Amino acid sequence: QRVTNFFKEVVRELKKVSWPNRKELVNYTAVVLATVAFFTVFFAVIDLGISQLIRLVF
Amino acid sequence: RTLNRYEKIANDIDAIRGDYENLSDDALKHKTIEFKERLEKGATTDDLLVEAFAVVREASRRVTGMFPFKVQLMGGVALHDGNIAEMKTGEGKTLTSTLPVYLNALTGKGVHVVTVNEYLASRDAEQMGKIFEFLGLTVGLNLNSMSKDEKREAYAADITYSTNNELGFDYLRDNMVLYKEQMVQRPLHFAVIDEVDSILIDEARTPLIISGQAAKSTKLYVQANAFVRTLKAEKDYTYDIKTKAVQLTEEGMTKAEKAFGIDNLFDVKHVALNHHINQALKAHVAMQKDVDYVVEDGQVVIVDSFTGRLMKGRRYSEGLHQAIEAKEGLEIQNESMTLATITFQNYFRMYEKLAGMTGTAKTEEEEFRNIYNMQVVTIPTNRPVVRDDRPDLIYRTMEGKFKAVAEDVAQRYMTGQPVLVGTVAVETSELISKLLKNKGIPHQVLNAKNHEREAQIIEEAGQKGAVTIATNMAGRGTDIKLGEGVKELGGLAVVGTERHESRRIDNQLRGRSGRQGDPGITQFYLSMEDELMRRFGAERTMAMLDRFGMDDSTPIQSKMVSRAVESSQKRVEGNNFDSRKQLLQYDDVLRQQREVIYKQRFEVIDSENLREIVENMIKSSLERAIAAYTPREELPEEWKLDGLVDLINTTYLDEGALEKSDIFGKEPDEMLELIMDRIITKYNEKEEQFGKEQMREFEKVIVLRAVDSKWMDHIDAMDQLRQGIHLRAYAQTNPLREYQMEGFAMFEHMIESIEDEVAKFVMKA
Amino acid sequence: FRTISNFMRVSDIRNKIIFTLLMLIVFRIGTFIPVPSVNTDVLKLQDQLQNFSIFAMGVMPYITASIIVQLLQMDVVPKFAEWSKQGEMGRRKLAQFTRYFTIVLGFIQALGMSYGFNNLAGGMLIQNPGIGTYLLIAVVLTAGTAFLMWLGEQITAKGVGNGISIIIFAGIVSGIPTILNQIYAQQFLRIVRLLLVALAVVAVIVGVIYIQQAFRKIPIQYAKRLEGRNPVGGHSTHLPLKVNPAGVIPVIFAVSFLIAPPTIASFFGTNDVTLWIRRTFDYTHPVGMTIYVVLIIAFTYFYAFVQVNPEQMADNLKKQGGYIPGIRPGKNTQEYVTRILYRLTLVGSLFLAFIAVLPVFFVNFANLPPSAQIGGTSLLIVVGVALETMKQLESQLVKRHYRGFIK
Amino acid sequence: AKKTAIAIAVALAGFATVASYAQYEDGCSGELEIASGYYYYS
Ligand SMILES: Nc1ncnc2c1ncn2[C@@H]1O[C@H](COP(=O)(O)OP(=O)(O)O)[C@@H](O)[C@H]1O
Ligand SMILES: [Mg+2]
Repeated sequence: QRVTNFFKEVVRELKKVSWPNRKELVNYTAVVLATVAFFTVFFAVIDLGISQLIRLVF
Repeated sequence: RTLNRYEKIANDIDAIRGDYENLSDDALKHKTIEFKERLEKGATTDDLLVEAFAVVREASRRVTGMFPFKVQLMGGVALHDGNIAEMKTGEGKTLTSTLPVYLNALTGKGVHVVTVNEYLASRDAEQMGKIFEFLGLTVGLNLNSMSKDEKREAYAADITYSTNNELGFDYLRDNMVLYKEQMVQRPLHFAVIDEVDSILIDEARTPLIISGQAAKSTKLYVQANAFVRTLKAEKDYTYDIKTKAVQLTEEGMTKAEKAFGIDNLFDVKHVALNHHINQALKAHVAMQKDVDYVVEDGQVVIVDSFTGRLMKGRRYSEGLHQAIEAKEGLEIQNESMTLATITFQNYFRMYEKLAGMTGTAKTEEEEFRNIYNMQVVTIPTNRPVVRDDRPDLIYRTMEGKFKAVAEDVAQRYMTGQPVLVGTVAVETSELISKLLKNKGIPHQVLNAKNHEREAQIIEEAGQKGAVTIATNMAGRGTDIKLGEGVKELGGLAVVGTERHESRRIDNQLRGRSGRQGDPGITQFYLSMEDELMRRFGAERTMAMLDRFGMDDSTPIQSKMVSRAVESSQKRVEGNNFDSRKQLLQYDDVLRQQREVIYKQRFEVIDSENLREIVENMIKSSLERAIAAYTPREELPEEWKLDGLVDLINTTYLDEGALEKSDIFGKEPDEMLELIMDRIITKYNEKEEQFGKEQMREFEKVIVLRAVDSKWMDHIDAMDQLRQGIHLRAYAQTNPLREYQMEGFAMFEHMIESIEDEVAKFVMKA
Repeated sequence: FRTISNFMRVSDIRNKIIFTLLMLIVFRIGTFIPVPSVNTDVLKLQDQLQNFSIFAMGVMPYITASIIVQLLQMDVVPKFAEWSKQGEMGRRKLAQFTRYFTIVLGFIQALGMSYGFNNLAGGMLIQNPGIGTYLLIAVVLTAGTAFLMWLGEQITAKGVGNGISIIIFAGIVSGIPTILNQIYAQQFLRIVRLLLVALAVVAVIVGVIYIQQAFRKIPIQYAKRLEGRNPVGGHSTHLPLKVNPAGVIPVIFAVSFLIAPPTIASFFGTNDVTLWIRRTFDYTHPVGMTIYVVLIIAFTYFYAFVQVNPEQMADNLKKQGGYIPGIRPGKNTQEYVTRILYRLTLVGSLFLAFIAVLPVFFVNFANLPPSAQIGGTSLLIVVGVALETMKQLESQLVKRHYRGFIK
Repeated sequence: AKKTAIAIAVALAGFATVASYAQYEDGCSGELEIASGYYYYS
């Protein structure tokens, strides 16, 4: 059957992909959580600031 | 304005020239001595400018009788300011080079002067060393014939004249000496350059490669080329004429595996054999004989298609010049590992201050600002260019183009003035020769295969009644002369076979006639059936609008199509500027790594207490070894410290010199301090019997051989990695960024291997 | 942290990141300003059961225009084939044609949005529903689109990285402060559920970086080495193929081709077959879910074989350079890499299907606000641009220092 | 072949405009994706 040995082909080829290691994985996770938190608090501060400024200009 | 500054300095030099007259040779050498002592006593080079140029002007008058014009003075000021003074052909570029060389030579460092070849180097060295040694400045001279003592005497003088090749090979052979008294060059101060548009633009990525200790094997070259002489075109190899990309097809690959008796050609075992097949096949399909090179007495000599001229000293890279020499049955200079490599842009990048005149530097002015941060000052001429640079007569059918070329030069030759036409390839020169012999016109043909009579033809080709056909459309040192009759006629007439992709070659061709205010007429009889209009083919509109109004392709003096082909040149040169601007920032990686390790090799060969740096290298190697065998995050007492003490007993200490319990269960800092104290004790014990002399010679030869071998390997590996980084864009990454990161990782692994080799060899003598 | 301190001590790089933060300030003040229509209070009071601004359409026409031109490079068109063949000025002509095509495409789709607003509600209409104020609204929306793409052109040259992608990042993560303001306004599940949700978000970010930053290295070997000259050298040359080559373009395809049959469902007839085909083509419930998954998989295969096309690559490795060890550089290498893409884009397809169906199967098992956006496009864009920006910035500290052997 | 990709691109732009009459599920975005030298011996 094409399906079964093709599944064996896929699961044998996926063991040759250059996956990230655990330390670079947690480095990437730390830096992406740092960037998403930094930019969402930057956006929250600019939300508050521009909201107060358009309150001032009415 | 810089030009107002130049003309007011020129007027000041003329006024103090009125001040300077009727002195003695002893008085002028006293002027040299007093300018040198004024530079000693706090004053700078810019302060002594006017008086120094007045001294050189009067001294050139006294020596050679020729008197510098104010154009040459403002060009000399523009060369002393550290940037480029563009000035037209025939205006005395060597005797405007002679001014800032004297000004920057009084400081006491070593001024260099660059020409394109040794004949112009010797000519300028004689006829300007007269002027310089009229004032006491010792002028040297450099060849490839001189030995190191004569070259050291040359560079050790005040002013050196040489080519760019010998300066580059002397730099790369000073960075391979074993002693500071063997190297020949001084600290690199100044250089004016003749023909900067050829030395820093066209030859700006050409590697000065110093090879060594050839492999001495003709076998694979002659086997591969004897095999590939048995192939059939478009059945065994594809070949497209627009880009020389000769490549085998699958039946050719199968018969290659048949003839060489191998299972698979495209394997890892047969890479050199596959390389020699592809290079021999490119050699005798892509490279046709008298259009891509020329055979000389025992050696292949490269011709190109950008310029018509042929390069004497070059070789082809990647093993192709060996394949050409093997297809013509000659004897072959073999291939080697490169020991050093620099380009012309890196070599003239890492001087201190440089400049140089040229003829055509406007497109290359907007090049030069990006690389050498030099302006290009268009120097106003002495006598105005009075020749007619008329617009070009453009029409299709190259047969009719050559027909009106022949009719034009025929109706010139009826009057009797000489005509220098400019061809690109050899075969268009052959077609012009076959037309002009059938018109009954005698002429002289000067090509890449008739190049022995160049001096005599360019001497007698400006005289009355002489038609010449020149292939080098940019004449660098060759100078036409013309006297009676030709000035009464309309001078030397220039006929352009085509219009190039670069305006510089076209302007160099136009500048052969209007020299020192003389008449001339130039034309560029241009087609639509040529490669420029194929690359710029908007075929239907322009073809029909010049097709309905025709009479056997009558010429059209079209200003709009002149501006259109000027815009075509601007598109091609914008593409070339972007290509060079990409390749520059690809080259800066190995530029920075080479500068770092050459500075550190000079620190090794220059200093005198090197026990400290070898102790630092052993410390870094030992620290990396204990950091390897002691995992930083893992807990102790599983760290295979038996393997660690075996590594120390087989690398630094002797076999039974380090024990088990003395480093057991302690921290890496204190254990590396213990092992470095033990190697300091072993180091002094090893030292104390030949303590001063032979320790330093042994130290220096170990360090220099390790640096040389690992830098040879790093040149090879950065070459291969720059070959293969362009495939990184198939994962949307940046190839320049991954090149810049992996070259740094490979260079740090290189330095780790240098330190490991130095430590192992100085601790296991 | 000391990495941000290392960027704090380099004045040029911190000047560029201050430039990027100020261009995002410009993006924000472009978002806050109202539209010339009067229905802003109407859309505020309604809630339409996303938001609306001058940047409401966004870069989406430029994305789909780039997809249109990279699909019409596959056919027999001598014009665009020769512009792609030309190295630099064909690329600039191609990009300028793409800019013209996206500004006219946004100009017609803003008119389509006006017509869709009129067919949606009678409160969001304008005082002249057939008289052309819609052209003025289309001009000012495409002027906002042109301003943000010129902003992207400025921030890709004077700023840090990919200029379009950084402002798309900025637009797509600017709603999560509203979501986290809403989460405790709806909260009062006390905390255990919220920490479980945060744990699953960190786990799916680990999953998306482990799938995304994963390359398959085919080792290509240029023949240009003399093996009898030196010892063995380059293992550092290879062909990196991704696991998911396509990106988010198949997910945007599935959004397009499952929101296009609701126009036929917005027939004026509104028949029983109309309500049945609208009940089958909606993906919040399995009849549309399976169509969404299978159409994502089909267009992952399609857009993989468009942009990492094996025949053009096998010809580029045949013409200038070298081969794969054991495999002839003609059609055998193209068959080999077609096998490789068959085995990689299946995993990329399953990945895009799974992560694109996480929001529907997430807001159900965590009944916390339905406007919350994690998963799919909303996750892959932010994670890819966020770590690609740091992988672009950390390639300068390795340039900064060369520590030699003397130290 | 070639007209297949023509039909796919035309239907893609068509149904993109068709879904873009409404685009009521929006907030999703998108990220698109010869050599000589001077040699010298010893
Ligand atoms: N001030 C001058 N007075 C008289 N002859 C000069 C003067 N300057 C230059 N020349 C002559 O003009 C010739 C120009 O030759 P060259 O300098 O090689 O041309 P180019 O300037 O195009 O390189 C020289 O042979 C030189 O003798
Ligand atoms: Mg000259």
